[PDB]
Amino acid sequence: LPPAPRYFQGENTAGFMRPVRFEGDITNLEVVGEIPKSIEGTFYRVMPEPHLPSFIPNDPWFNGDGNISGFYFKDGHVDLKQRYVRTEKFVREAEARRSLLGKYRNRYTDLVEFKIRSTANTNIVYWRGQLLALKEDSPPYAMDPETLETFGVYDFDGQLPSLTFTAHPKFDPVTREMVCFGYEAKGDGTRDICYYSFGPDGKIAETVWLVSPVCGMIHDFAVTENFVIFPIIPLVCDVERMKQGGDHWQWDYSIPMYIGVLPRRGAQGSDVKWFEAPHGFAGHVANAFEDDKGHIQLQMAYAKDNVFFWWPDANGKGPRPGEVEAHFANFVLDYQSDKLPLAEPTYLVDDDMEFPRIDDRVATRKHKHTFFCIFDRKPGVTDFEFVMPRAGGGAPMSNGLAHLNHETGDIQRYLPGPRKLTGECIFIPRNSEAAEGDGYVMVLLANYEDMCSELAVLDTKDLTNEVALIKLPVRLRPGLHGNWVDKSDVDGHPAPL
Amino acid sequence: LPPAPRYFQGENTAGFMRPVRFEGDITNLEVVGEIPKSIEGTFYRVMPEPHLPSFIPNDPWFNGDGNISGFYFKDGHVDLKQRYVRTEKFVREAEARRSLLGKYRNRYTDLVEFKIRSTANTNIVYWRGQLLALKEDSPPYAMDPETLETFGVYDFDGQLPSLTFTAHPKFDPVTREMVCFGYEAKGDGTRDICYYSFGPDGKIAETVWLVSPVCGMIHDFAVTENFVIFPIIPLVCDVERMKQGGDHWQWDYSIPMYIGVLPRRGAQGSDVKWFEAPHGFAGHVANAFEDDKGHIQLQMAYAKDNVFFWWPDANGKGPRPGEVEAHFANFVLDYQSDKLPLAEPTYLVDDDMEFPRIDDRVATRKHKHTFFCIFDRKPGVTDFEFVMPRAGGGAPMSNGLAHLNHETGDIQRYLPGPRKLTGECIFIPRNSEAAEGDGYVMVLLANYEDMCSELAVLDTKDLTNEVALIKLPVRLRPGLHGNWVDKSDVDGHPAPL
Ligand SMILES: [Co+2]
Ligand SMILES: [Co+2]
Repeated sequence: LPPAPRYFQGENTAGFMRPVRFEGDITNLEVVGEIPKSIEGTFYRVMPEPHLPSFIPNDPWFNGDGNISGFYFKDGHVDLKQRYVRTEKFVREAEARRSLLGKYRNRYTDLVEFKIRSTANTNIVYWRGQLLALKEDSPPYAMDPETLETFGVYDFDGQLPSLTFTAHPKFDPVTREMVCFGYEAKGDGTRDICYYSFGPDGKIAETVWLVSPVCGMIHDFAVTENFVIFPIIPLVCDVERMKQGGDHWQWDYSIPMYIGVLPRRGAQGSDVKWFEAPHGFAGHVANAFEDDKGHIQLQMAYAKDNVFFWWPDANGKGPRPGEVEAHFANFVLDYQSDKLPLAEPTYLVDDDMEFPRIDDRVATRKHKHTFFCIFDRKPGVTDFEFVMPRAGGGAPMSNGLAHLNHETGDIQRYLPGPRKLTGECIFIPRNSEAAEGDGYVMVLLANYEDMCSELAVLDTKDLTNEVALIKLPVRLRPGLHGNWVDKSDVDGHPAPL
Repeated sequence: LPPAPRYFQGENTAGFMRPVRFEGDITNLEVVGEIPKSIEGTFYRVMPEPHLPSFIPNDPWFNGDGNISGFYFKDGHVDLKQRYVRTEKFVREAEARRSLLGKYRNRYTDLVEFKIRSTANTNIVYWRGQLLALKEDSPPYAMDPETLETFGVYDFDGQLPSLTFTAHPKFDPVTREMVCFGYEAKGDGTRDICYYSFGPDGKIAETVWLVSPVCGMIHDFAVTENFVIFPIIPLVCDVERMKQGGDHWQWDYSIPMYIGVLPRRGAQGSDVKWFEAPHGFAGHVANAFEDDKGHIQLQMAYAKDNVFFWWPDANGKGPRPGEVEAHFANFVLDYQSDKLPLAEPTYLVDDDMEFPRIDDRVATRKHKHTFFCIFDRKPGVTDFEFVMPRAGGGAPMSNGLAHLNHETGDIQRYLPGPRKLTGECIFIPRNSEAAEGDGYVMVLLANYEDMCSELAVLDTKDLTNEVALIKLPVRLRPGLHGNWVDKSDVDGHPAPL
């Protein structure tokens, strides 16, 4: 077999990216400042963190085993609990004490036959008393919110229609439905997309099969009152390339950024309309809604070239690290229209941004606050000379958060400091009476001076100021998505505004 | 109540001394080099690590909650398991989410009445399928070797005669007895010493009550074939000073270093002889044995002033940090002699040393190999300009290990590097056929460059060279004592030579 290294080597696991791989508890975390005593609930986040050194050299950050952090808040005290998801991958490699799963999304490179290849490392959501650890090539893994015990692969009482479950389901605050989909829904390289929803009782509601114009990556999607919307990233999969040891994904300069629109309820596959936005990279959806005229306003990060530069086009053509910027775009769509091409989008701010969050109490409805990560190249904001040699590679950099008010147009910027970077933020309603976007924001910080992580707490009244700074004595390697589960919310999700 | 800080402040918890306070697992530790595949067993060590910030400012290092590390070795793989001892202190302070126990060994400063004040932080030994977490003001706490679960305060099936159990019991390799004692055996300020042993069946054998000339600290002791020996450190306890908020311990320049000698079997209290060594500090016992003439050779670290400088004499007279050196002393005693004063000891090497270990297969018998920590002030060995501002205070420094052959007089010295310091080493017999002192040595390293810990593995054939270097991604705060439990030894202790 390919030799399994006994320590981590490569830029993707160097410095702050070096895996720690701890599981357990750190209770009563050190706090500078004061955590508001009214805050009660848990911040769950997930990071890729390889448990064993890969036999693939420069294994991308996206292929690391999912490790779940939970920050449990009550009366101004906070405890950390940390535990790996017991994926099939994790368990079999642990038993073997060596890596066995090979390249990202390529089963033909695995050293043993896997039934489920999930690393469960992309998102961690709350649904009906369980956490669901998500990875878009697989079903979810279900976990205990309190202990982080892994229950196992989850199929919604045998109702799951698809081989795949998106990392970005949406939670309707009014209907209490979880709105889902999966792409490559019938296996590697398939153009099948399964759109499906579950009601708050756990029963499957919608199930609609449709066909993608290309086998392209659909990472995120958007839900409005009457429509679901699928933006396709121009990364394309050829199974025959994979069979020869090639990458699952490869960029295609020849195609638009397709944006499918399906009616949300009672449709068939042939009701989908594949609109054609100008070529570019579909980033994360902040939110979408229908305006007064019945048109879809889709707000999302959007870039003009391949953000995932490590999977270039057929001739190796693509951008370099740090070259591509994504911007906060509004796209307008009309399901009625028969004009397939779409106009260039209007942009809401000029910042290089990603990881947008809203107040999820207005998800699927008109929103007017958005919180997002920014990467500000303005001199001095990040001390690159100090940070870069300690940072390693593979992971996106964000050196502040921004709060946009869409009514006023005001932006507030939180800048943790010249030697700190941020992950994705969460928003927490102040209480169940609070106005849209009024509450607290938390965000995990990489502190390159200490080589430690910190959890910052911010009041939306003044995002520039840390109300508290929770000081972890270990590193939490840069991660992907996270969510707040408030104690006062019985189903884990906030009440509609 | 005194306010409980919400983060750690002070030299005693700064830099590398900052508590981490994690519990759990890191499996499959990164290894540079190669761990010998024949090594099978567990290295258990204990560190003081305050779980909550004290309300006492500059609480000494000795008053931190005991956290047990276990390094589990098999076929060249190693896993870390880490867990706090569930002392009464730990549990009640966890329940309260604030510190409640006050000053070192002073119940009059506690905010609540404790039954047991143990931090269980000094040593961790194996006895009859349990670990015993030791602290000399208390009985042991018993723990599971495999899971590190705390069973609770342990009293040897209700046979424990003493309120106190030494942190330095001795394990007779021939009789398989655990030889024990406790000082302050009837409570704070008592001059009662209980000497007691247990046979390998768990039944109590010896129990002898004797009287100390002063209420002085007896940290370590020594056991030979026919005698037990109690060196008394000139730190003295006055309960009335304690009732006023004062220190449990205070140095006394007016008294000798008493060395009691009792016959090991069948004695009464009045059989003890209190010999009077020249005034000085009784450090750790390497080992003691009876020679050809029936005389006791007691080999121990010995200093000429108060090593514990933070508890000075009644007028605050005492040394400064880094001033006092301890040296490897041989003392000769004769139980027959009626001459109480003893000669100045002969010294075995020149080095400033502490933490001596032998091959425990010859404990109580003549030994000819000793392994010990050294602190070499010679310029270059330690890059103090770099280390000191990152180190914090409270804990002893050691910048190498030494191996002395007592027959040949040869010394080998392991120097981890200019920016690394060491804890106490363990010795591991190569196999059950191995000669005295032939095997492997492990030692935990503080790496001030990475701010990480590392576990070094050395072959006694060449102590200057690391056979393997196990790289932890977290800090293990400097600790106290540790032990090896070999898999091939059914009762946890090696077979007599
Ligand atoms: Co995502
Ligand atoms: Co000791």
